[PDB]
Amino acid sequence: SMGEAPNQALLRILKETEFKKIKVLGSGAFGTVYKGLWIPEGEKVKIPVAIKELREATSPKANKEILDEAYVMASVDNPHVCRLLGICLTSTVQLIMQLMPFGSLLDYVREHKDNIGSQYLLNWCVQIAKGMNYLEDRRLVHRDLAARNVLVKTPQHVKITDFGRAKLLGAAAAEYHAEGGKVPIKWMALESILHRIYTHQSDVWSYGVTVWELMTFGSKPYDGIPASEISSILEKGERLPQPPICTIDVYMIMVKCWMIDADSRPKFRELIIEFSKMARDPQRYLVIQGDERMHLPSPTDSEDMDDVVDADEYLIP
Ligand SMILES: COC1CCN(c2nccc(Nc3cc4n(C(C)C)c(C)cn4n3)n2)CC1
Ligand SMILES: [Cl-]
Ligand SMILES: [Cl-]
Ligand SMILES: [Cl-]
Ligand SMILES: [Cl-]
Repeated sequence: SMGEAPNQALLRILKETEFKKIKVLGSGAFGTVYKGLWIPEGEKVKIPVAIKELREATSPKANKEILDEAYVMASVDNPHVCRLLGICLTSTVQLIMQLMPFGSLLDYVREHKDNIGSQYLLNWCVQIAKGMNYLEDRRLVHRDLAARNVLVKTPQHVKITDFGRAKLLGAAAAEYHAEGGKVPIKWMALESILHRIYTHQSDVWSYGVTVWELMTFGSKPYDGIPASEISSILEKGERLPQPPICTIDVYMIMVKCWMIDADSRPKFRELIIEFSKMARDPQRYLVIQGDERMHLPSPTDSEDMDDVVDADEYLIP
């Protein structure tokens, strides 16, 4: 027998005493994300982390789901994908992840709109396409790509997250079912809404919507339309409108991601190519008032911090 290659990823189990929670970054019914610092055993290193604790969500189903997330996050290794650093098996389990201090890309474009230039937008499109192409190479279909699920390490460096709907293409044929729900309808390809089919090319659709969110500075897709209508809207041939800043060049690429025929949508590798050409001449592809004059940061705050290392530079041997 041989059908798929062995996943030789390492799951690191960390002690409670190696790390400290400093502030809360957010909470839902999934638990609590804390901003923290991880200091590995014997290493003269301080790594800023996000610690996602289940928060006493002692459902055995929720424990299974968050360990499924942990499985995928421990298995990925790419500059544009969030990796898991380790787990801690306290009473409520804790996932230890990299701190992405500027938050989600969605909230970033909403907050910083008047200071984001075309170079940033087009580079973010390249980076998400690189991270999605990596997931495709690993045979992973993400199933929840959206600007909320892209995080910002620096304004110059984004990564995809949220692996709690992700499925391996090659996982028992059952790609006609509501794995993790069937709920992000406004980002979903039509075949996923109607049939529960999911593919790399259905993530291309969601990529198109994600780009549309970036180019509209965080506007809600199909705002005011209930999710019940979306399928019929798409079957009748309507799509999201051309964002004001977008040339027909950029918008036609979005439109191509929303073709009914999945195989006529672009591949992630081609989206990398196309957005990279556009990123060499940004003002030709997005028209933004003030573009010539924009300035986003690169460093951070941080309080004695001499041995701080970012997780991307702390490579496990
Ligand atoms: C929904 O449950 C989790 C939210 C956080 N998520 C995740 N993955 C990898 C790294 C990572 N790092 C991070 C997340 C955040 N936030 C928000 C967005 C909470 C702020 C303000 C700073 N950081 N740093 N987060 C995974 C899913
Ligand atoms: Cl980079
Ligand atoms: Cl709009
Ligand atoms: Cl225009
Ligand atoms: Cl193309």
